[PDB]
Amino acid sequence: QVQLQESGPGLVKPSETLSLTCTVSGGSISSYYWSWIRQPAGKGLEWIGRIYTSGNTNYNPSLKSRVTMSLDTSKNQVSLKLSSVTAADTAVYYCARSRVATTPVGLRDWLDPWGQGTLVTVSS
Amino acid sequence: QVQLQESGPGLVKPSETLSLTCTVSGGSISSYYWSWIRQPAGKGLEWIGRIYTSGNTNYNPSLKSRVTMSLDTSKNQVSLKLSSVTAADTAVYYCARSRVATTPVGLRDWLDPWGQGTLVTVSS
Amino acid sequence: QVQLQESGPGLVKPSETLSLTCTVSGGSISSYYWSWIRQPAGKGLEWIGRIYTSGNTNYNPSLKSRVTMSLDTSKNQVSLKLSSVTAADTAVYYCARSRVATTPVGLRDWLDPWGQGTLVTVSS
Amino acid sequence: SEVNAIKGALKTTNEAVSTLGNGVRVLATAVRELKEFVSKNLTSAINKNKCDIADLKMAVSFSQFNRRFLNVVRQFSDNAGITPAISLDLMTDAELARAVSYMPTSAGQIKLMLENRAMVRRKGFGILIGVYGSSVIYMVQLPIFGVIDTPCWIIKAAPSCSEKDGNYACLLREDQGWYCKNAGSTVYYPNEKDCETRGDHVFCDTAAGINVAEQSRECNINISTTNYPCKVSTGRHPISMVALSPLGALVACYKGVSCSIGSNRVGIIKQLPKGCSYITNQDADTVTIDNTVYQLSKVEGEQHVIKGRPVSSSFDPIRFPEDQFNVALDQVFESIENSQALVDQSNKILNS
Amino acid sequence: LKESYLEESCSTITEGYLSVLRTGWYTNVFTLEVGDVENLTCTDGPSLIKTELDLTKSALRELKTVSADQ
Amino acid sequence: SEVNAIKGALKTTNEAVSTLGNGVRVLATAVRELKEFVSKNLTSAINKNKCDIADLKMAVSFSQFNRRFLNVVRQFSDNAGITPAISLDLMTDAELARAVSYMPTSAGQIKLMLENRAMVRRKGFGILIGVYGSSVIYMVQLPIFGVIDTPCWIIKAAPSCSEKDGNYACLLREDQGWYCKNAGSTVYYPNEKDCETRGDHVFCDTAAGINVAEQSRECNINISTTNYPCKVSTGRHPISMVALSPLGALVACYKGVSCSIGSNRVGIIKQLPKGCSYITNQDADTVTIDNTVYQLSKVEGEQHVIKGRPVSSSFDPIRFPEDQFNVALDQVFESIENSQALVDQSNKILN
Amino acid sequence: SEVNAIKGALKTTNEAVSTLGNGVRVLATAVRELKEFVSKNLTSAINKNKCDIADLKMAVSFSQFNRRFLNVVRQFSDNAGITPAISLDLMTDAELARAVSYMPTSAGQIKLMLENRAMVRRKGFGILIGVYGSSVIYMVQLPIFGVIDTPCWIIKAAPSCSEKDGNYACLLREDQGWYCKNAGSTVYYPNEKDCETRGDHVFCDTAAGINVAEQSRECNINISTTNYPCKVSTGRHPISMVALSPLGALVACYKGVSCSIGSNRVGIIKQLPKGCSYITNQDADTVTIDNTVYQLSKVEGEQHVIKGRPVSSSFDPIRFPEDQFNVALDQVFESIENSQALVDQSNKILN
Amino acid sequence: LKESYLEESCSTITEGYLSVLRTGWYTNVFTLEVGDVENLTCTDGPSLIKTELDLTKSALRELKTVSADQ
Amino acid sequence: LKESYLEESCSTITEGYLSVLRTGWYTNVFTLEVGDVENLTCTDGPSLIKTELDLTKSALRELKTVSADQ
Amino acid sequence: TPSLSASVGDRVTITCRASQSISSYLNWYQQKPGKAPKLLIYAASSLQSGVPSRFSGSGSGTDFTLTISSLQPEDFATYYCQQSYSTPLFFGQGTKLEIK
Amino acid sequence: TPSLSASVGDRVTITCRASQSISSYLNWYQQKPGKAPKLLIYAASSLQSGVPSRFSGSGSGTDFTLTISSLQPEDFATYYCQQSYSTPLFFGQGTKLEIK
Amino acid sequence: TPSLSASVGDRVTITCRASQSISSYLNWYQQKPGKAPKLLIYAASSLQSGVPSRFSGSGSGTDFTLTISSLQPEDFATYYCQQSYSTPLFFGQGTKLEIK
Ligand SMILES: *[C@@H]1O[C@H](CO)[C@@H](O)[C@H](O)[C@H]1NC(C)=O
Ligand SMILES: *[C@@H]1O[C@H](CO)[C@@H](O)[C@H](O)[C@H]1NC(C)=O
Ligand SMILES: *[C@@H]1O[C@H](CO)[C@@H](O)[C@H](O)[C@H]1NC(C)=O
Ligand SMILES: *[C@@H]1O[C@H](CO)[C@@H](O)[C@H](O)[C@H]1NC(C)=O
Ligand SMILES: *[C@@H]1O[C@H](CO)[C@@H](O)[C@H](O)[C@H]1NC(C)=O
Ligand SMILES: *[C@@H]1O[C@H](CO)[C@@H](O)[C@H](O)[C@H]1NC(C)=O
Ligand SMILES: *[C@@H]1O[C@H](CO)[C@@H](O)[C@H](O)[C@H]1NC(C)=O
Ligand SMILES: *[C@@H]1O[C@H](CO)[C@@H](O)[C@H](O)[C@H]1NC(C)=O
Repeated sequence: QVQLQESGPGLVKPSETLSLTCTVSGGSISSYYWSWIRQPAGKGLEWIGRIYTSGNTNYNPSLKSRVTMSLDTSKNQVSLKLSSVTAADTAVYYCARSRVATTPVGLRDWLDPWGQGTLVTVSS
Repeated sequence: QVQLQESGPGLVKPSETLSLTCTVSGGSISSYYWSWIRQPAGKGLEWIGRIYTSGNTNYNPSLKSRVTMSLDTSKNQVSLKLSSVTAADTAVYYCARSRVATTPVGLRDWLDPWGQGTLVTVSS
Repeated sequence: QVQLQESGPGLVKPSETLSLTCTVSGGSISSYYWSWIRQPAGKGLEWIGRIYTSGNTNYNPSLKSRVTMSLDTSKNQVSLKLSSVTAADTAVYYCARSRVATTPVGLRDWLDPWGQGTLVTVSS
Repeated sequence: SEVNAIKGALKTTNEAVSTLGNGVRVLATAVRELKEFVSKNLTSAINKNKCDIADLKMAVSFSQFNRRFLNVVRQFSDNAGITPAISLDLMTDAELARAVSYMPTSAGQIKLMLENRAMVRRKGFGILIGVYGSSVIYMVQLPIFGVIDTPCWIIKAAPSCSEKDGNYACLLREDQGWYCKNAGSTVYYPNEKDCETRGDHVFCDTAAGINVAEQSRECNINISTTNYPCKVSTGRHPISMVALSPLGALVACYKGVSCSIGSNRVGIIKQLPKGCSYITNQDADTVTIDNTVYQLSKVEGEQHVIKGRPVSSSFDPIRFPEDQFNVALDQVFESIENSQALVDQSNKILNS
Repeated sequence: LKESYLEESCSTITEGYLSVLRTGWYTNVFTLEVGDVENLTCTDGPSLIKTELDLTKSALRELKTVSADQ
Repeated sequence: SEVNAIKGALKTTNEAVSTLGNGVRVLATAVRELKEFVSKNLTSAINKNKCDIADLKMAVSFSQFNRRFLNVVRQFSDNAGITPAISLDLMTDAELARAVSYMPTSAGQIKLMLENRAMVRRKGFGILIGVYGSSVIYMVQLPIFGVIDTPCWIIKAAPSCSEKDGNYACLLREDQGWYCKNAGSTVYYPNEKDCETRGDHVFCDTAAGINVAEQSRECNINISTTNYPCKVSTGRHPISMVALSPLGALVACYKGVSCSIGSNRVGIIKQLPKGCSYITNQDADTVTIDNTVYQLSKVEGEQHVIKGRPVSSSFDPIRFPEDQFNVALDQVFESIENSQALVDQSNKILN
Repeated sequence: SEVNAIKGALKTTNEAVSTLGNGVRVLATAVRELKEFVSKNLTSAINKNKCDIADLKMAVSFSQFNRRFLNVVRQFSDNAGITPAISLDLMTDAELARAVSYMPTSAGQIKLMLENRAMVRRKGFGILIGVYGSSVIYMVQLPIFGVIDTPCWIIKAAPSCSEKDGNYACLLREDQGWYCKNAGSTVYYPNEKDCETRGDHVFCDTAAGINVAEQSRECNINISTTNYPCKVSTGRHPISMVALSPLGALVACYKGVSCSIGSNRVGIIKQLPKGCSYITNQDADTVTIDNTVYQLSKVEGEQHVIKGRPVSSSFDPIRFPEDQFNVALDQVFESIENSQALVDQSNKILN
Repeated sequence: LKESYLEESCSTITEGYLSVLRTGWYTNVFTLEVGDVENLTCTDGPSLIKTELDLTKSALRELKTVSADQ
Repeated sequence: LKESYLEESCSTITEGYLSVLRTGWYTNVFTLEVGDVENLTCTDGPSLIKTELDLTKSALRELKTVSADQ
Repeated sequence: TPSLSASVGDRVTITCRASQSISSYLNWYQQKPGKAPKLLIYAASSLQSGVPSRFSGSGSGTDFTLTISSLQPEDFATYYCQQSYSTPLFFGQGTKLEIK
Repeated sequence: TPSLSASVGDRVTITCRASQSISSYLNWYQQKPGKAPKLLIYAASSLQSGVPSRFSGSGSGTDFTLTISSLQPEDFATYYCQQSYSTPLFFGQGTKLEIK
Repeated sequence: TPSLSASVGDRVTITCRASQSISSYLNWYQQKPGKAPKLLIYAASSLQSGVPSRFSGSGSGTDFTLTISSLQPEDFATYYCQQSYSTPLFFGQGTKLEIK
């Protein structure tokens, strides 16, 4: 079974280049697709983007100009970079697997499993 | 061993599109070549044409503008179609295998085995 | 192990073409490289040329315009031909293997083993 | 009073009993030796044979069960991380059919793809991505055929030389190749091998295609239309050649060459006039220019039927004759029981 | 198929074909794993199955060097 | 007074011992037959089984030990004396690395080759030379990359049509393909597949290259420069197509055709105007011309995870009940010894 | 009399006989157990081992006997119904030789084909047709080489730049490729890999051939000839390159490039002037342009000799020392009859 | 081989070769069949040769889908 | 990579690539041989290892006919 | 977020509605405070392995429904519906279950 | 068709002649009334498997001969010679064997 | 050729010098009268298999040295040094060893 963990700075100053890493164990990052989801305090979930085996990406149109995702097969990690962070970017960040498989209705995709998440705070 | 069998309408009106079928069992129609020979009542044998594995054909120059041959591997059948039949086209029709193999003198081809044949009558 | 032997006319008239043959046993002539060395009476060794498995050749610049080498895989032989021989061409002729392998300092090549040699005399 | 005889008869009986005891002791030693042989050496040998058989069976079963993984590893090793096509071990037929069903096209395109799975496989390929533990990760790349069932035509040409007072004027069409009509334009493929024919269906390569105007069709009616600049190459020196056509051939015969229609076995059928001439596949079988003979169709040769050698079982079980042992053992047991009964009867009868 | 002779330019045209043109790429990802293999401790030294397993592992290690896995 | 009874008891006793001896001899014959059967008919079968197992092991071990040789022979037989690339059995990775280290080039080139081993193998090949006895002799030909890390750019074009009272004027660039900067000139590759992309490095084919002047780059600034004859072809009739770019697409829409960008789950995103419009691979997913739908990127589908069946051992060693048999044999020996001792006591008492 | 102390002796004797009978009885029970064990358990184990050995033999023999069919199936599965060449398992050498002998050509062509069967294999291919039952049906397509032994020549060119007043004028030939003459015309192959050279014979691909007039040979004598329009491309900007040749190379050197002739080990041998210079493969080893070093010939490297591991038998037959057992059984057989005769005389005494 | 350097055109010609040109196609037809295999009935179920036969039959069934005939 | 739209000519240019150009050929030669194999003389009739050796020799003999030297 | 109050053993029905028809491209998630969301339903009718059977999915097109038959004290969490029809992935506003 | 009358056990030589030399590209057939032709000789000298040995083929070039050494009552039929040298395949007019 | 005279058991040092630095591209040969040269040292420091250990190679660049520790009556021969740095291969003039 595949399990995930998130690591990061935790405290980022304004207008910096926030970087996070999700470390995949129990499988290979080339066998599936991967996603990032962030959830502000007291608010809902916002999907950020997804990355494929080939290295292609699709980003949320509200964060496409500031988000970069990548795969590193040597360490089995998925990287996320959000540039020019402000106070509105404070949230809890999760990494998750994108599962695409055959269902009794056709090709369907979901997010399973998830990472425990990590808090990122932006302040001066 | 390979055995052959022919089936057809038996009675064809003038100027119609006479169709016959030879059904091959015990082998595959792609392993050898196939021939049609017709023999009028009280007359001799007339070679009609031959078909190869690739689907190429060679026809008798007295029937090339009126004879079409084909292979159908799904049912293991060889088809013959003679258009614009007249009373002169009444005969007994045979299907046979064209065997091409090495001989003490070189490459030689014969007709073996033959089909039991079937009578076709053209009348108004 | 690989053994080599040389055979030739022994006596060659002036302005003729010398022809020598080295016969390889215990191995194949395509597995290694081969060379010719001649040593005049009371003098030192002179390298003549080397031939590769691809059939490429490199010749001594003092004998490149008169020396031809070749390989014959059918009889396992290496041929040498020296045209327009004069009295200065009298010597003992040896064939040897060129061994190219890794050494504690890098890629190095030597001459081992050698043939017993054969005397060639040029006189009128 | 012949009591002395019975005083030695019982002594001889006792000596016989001792001799029988020694004999049965020797028999017991022999039985012990045989049992120590069979229980130790033979059992160890058969256990070793069992272990070797299990090892052999595991090796062959490993091969059989991992056949697909081993095959894909072998192909990727052979071609250095790539495969030239989608092999049957890269993707099974059911997986290929499912993938074709999920493609973003229409029902007709999906049906044609399900008919021409072979062209799908040969126009796809697979790439090796990585190795993790005892696993191989690879990606198959399947083609999506969105355009189907539009007219296509192929053009072939030969030099067209005209002689005037020994001065030649040769014209050759440069439009040769494949054409398939599309939306907004026609795709032109200069090389014949750019598009591959299967039945009446033509599968063309996207990389080799060149888009041209629909007005290129008029080159096949009037080669000198002012509506479209048909691409022709002019010459001055004659050229003699035979251009093979899908259902015939074009033969050009000029100047000092001898071209003629022939049919192999018999030979010459007719000499050919000077100029351009079109011959169909049903007319003859060969074309001869000077000493050069060109075939019109494939020369169908021998047909072979080779069957592999048979393989047969070599199982010859060994059966033990238990009955002949059991009868003798029952005999010895009943003899022992009878001896015990007889000695008991002797003891009973000895007393009054 | 119908073929016509074009006498005006010494050419032919063969009509009757039907196009099949590619417009995209559709990709799938596969992961093949070696099934479980157990110990055979009864043997002595070079077990045939262990030799096969070592050969497969060495082949996998060589194959890792030609992957796109930089 | 009972001497007759004593005589009768002795007679029955000796009859009993004779019957016991006959039983002993029958048991001796039975054990003789058992021993002969075990020693001949079972040992022959076990020897035959051993020989067959040895043959099977020899065949399998031959296959395992000569694996590289057999694979090379198989590949050369399949391709008839040629091999399309340098496979892992023609040359191991250590041999490939040593050969790369021995090439007459510089440290940067050598390092890049050890990084791009796969392209080295796929651009090399091997040829078969001959067969001597039980040996195969072949040559492996490696590529030497002496030029590295220079600018390279790729050019793609689409028809550019302008309308004047319904009369069209279309222009198309013919400089399409790969370019790489070299010493003394620039190398031009007219076909896209002439150079293969790996990461940011492009590996180009020497045979397909065309050396062209360095001044060819001014076609990317002003096609109408008099400093270079840029290769353009003029036209008169409109052409509608979509030219796929590395990070987007060029779509031309003219005359009576309808083009528009969209997605695969929902229809129209936007209708495109007439002419050329450049759409990046992030703006949309598909391009539709009339009824033809062109994809912008690879359509990533399912992902499969298949594991082979397990392999299990079937070793079931056999064992004998040694303790019971040993106890029985010891009891036999002690009983016969006791009988001998007590019959000796009886014989001594008879005096 | 002394008969008082003989009844007890007789009772002890018959009790000893009874206990010896009990000992023989338990010995017979042990013999029963051993015989049943060796007859059921060991025999069943041997039968199972024999069955498994037969199964393994059948699998291995199936592979060995069907090798050709299995290889054809493997190749067609690998390339999806087609084979890039004519492999040794599609068609054996005797079959190929017979087919070549049956071809409609002349003796010289047939002889050359039997000499270059490798090239005929690499220019042929196989096509999978269908599957019927447990059979595969396919067609091999062999090439027919009807034209042999005519002159062919290959042309290679380099830019020829002449500088006046600082303004360049470069001329390059576009005739490069293979030219082999035929009947009625000469066939021209623009790409160098369109024709494959083996020894002194050059095998050209008919699909890539272009028929041109025999007067194309005049381009190799005087390009400015008016008999033939030799195709040359003119330029204005200088281009520097090295055009490799079958037995040498052409090197071009203009404006600001430093180019020289050198070696691999010792380094530079000579500096080249400006313009074209023709360098022979025997003149030197490498060509340097600025910092770019081009090899003239293949750099012959290491030679490897690898032998596979040995394969050895492990047959260890079994043997049983039956001599001691036979001696013991013979002693038993003699002693039982000796005791039988002794009890016979014992009961014969009583009369 | 004789290579000539043409100074006037900065080119070379290497003549001395001999042609081998293809003029036709020659075809043969082959039919390969598996030799007959008997049933080894001493084992009920997991038979190695039965597994091999099933593997060959399944491979043939897959290969039937890429054949030229439909 | 950086891709620009060349609007004046309805074209694009994608810059940011680094060249790797071949300049020579480096050759090695290999000699692979079969390891020693012994008799197993205990078998009655043909043996599996001898059949494998004969198949190997036949394959080598057929491969000799496609070698570079005749 | 809209809230719902129910007792133990009561039947709870959560409904969320899409802008347009999305067939069966819908998922359900159960998130507990301080934890990460855990998938419950995929394809609008498929129950994720490990989920108790009391949770059910239904609906196609525009109207989808999550139903719990026999409520438990562990069921109290926040539930979101996410559409997999098209990217960007969008999550429902969330329905917080609270105890009565 | 030309006829021939012979008795049981007699020797019969059937002869047919080709327009031009055809080497050994000739076949012999035996057709019985109400049946299909059965190949007897191929390549003008080869006896088809299943044919009694008393039939024999001979000839090369232009003249070919079918010979039966000892006539049996089952031998009574019509015999045709066909050339395989070139297409179209041509069959002999036929020689009908009749009983005396 | 330059000659050297020494006794049994004496240490002999043969030295030859290259025109330019050639690193470790140098070999030593021992040729006996009436025979063919036999390689003794390759790569200037490697002792050929079969050669007695008393022979040693040393040096790199331009100066190379052949040394024999304990002379034997069979050691009397002629020795040449050959450079493998570049073609044409060149052999040393030879130092003929003679007995005292
Ligand atoms: C039987 O086994 C013993 C050890 O238990 C061994 O020493 C002996 O050599 C073996 N005897 C035979 C005849 O194989
Ligand atoms: C072909 O077109 C040209 C140019 O318009 C015209 O002169 C000529 O007559 C046309 N040919 C025919 C056969 O109409
Ligand atoms: C045992 O072997 C003998 C030969 O020694 C053979 O004749 C006999 O049939 C075999 N007996 C059994 C019961 O298998
Ligand atoms: C392009 O170059 C031409 C020729 O020098 C010039 O007339 C034209 O104005 C240039 N175009 C631009 C946009 O500068
Ligand atoms: C021998 O076979 C019997 C058959 O019932 C089985 O129960 C028993 O366990 C076996 N004995 C041994 C020692 O394996
Ligand atoms: C080449 O041909 C031209 C044109 O006929 C002529 O002027 C020129 O002198 C010729 N050159 C040579 C070197 O013959
Ligand atoms: C042979 O094979 C199968 C599988 O072992 C067996 O069940 C079947 O009865 C046999 N079939 C025939 C036709 O003998
Ligand atoms: C193996 O034995 C056979 C006879 O059994 C003999 O002919 C052969 O020479 C032996 N093997 C070898 C490699 O010589």
